[PDB]
Amino acid sequence: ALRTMVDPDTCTSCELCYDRVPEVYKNRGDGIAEVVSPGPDGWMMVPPELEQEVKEVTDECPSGSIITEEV
Ligand code: SF4
Repeated sequence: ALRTMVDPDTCTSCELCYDRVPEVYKNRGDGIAEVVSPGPDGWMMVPPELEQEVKEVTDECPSGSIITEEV
């Protein structure tokens, strides 16, 4: 399965991730991206139909702020 998070420390608020994949990411309020549904650790499990989309924005994020991994 796939899980993803956003590092707010490095996000440049380019709006790419939560414009492309609103199912996974959202504008936290001030332009910084955040997963729509994080756990205590901050990770969000990605629905299988959204895996390829999540992997794409992970590579496309200009600031390397999106962290994604297989679990
Ligand atoms: S794509 Fe990266 S830099 Fe752009 S809003 Fe999302 S996390 Fe921030």
